[PDB]
Amino acid sequence: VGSEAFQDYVTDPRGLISKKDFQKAMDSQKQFTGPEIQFLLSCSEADE
Amino acid sequence: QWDRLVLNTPSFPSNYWDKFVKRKVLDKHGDIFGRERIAELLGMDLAS
Repeated sequence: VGSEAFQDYVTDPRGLISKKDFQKAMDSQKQFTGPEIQFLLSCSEADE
Repeated sequence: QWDRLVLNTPSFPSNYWDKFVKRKVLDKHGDIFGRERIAELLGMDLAS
């Protein structure tokens, strides 16, 4: 999150990030596998 | 501050034994800070 590539994937003006954008950004960092990616998606707040 | 001129030049590692330092940097820090940013900084063409 502190890294700047994640800031690249962030695009909404009010902060925040779409779940799909989160998935592909955290996949591009290539540090988490698929299960951990889905687990982070689950642990996210996932506001409507 | 002066070394920034030579990063994006196509002939950076001349009079130096290896010529793949650009590719090693891209493979090392590319996936954290951004592969496209690495290409822009190092004067690299990803397809080429």
